[PDB]
Amino acid sequence: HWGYGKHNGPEHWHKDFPIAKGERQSPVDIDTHTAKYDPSLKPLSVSYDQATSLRILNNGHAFNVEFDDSQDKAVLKGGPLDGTYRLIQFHFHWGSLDGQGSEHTVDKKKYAAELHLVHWNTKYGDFGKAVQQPDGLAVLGIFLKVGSAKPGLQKVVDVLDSIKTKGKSADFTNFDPRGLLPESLDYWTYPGSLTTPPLLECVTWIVLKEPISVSSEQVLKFRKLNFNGEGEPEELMVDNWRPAQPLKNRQIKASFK
Ligand SMILES: NS(=O)(=O)c1ccc(C(=O)N2CCCN(Cc3ccccc3)CC2)cc1
Ligand SMILES: [Zn+2]
Repeated sequence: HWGYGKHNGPEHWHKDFPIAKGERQSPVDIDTHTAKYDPSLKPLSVSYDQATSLRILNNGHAFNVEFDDSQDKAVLKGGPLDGTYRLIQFHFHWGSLDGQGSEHTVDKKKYAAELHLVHWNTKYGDFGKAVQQPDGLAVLGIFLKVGSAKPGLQKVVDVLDSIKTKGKSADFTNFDPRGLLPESLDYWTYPGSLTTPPLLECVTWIVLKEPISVSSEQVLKFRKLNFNGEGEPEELMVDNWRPAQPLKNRQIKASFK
């Protein structure tokens, strides 16, 4: 099965997922000097006041915080998007060391981690249909640097002990994803893909310019999670990031000067 090890990591994925070498793969390096300011891009509309978190799951590659996406409760609109995208889950990618862990890079700079808030286009009715469309998903990406603690992350950090191993889940109600956002919603946007198999080319990527700060202790707790199932040999869940992929025939647009 695919993963992040020497034998099943990102350089292997193309053998089961040939779209790995496709024309719109993610993540990418964001060259801040070559990104073009698009004054036609709208402010992002992040409407998370009615968000309903349900559960947190260790899926063997990350943990997902899942949301009730059966009504317009937590939606992303505006920016480069046409129509209404519902929040279904967020998860993170992180490193074994503070100098690596993000999937996107900014002028080749790696951040300690990256948050992905995953949303699907309501005109396609469900997430399974949306991932089959070139405009099916909108993923809001937010960089994490190590510094001050992020208070709004701590409820996530404190439950991870209960989902240490693959297939473990825990109730995770009344979590407010607004506490994970930076002050600025300035962004870069480009068309891309899922960053894990099946690597579908269904994502409008929206990557915030402003990172959030998390403490060394918060990201240390991410690194105590396991890729393996209970009773299987312990392999720390670290370095669950795909490296930057070729930009090919794509332009990254900036919402800001
Ligand atoms: N890193 S990320 O780019 O933000 C990101 C990567 C993967 C997902 C994701 O949802 N998965 C797990 C589920 C399977 N689906 C596809 C599917 C194929 C057949 C029936 C149903 C769904 C896509 C991969 C989401 C976001
Ligand atoms: Zn992701």
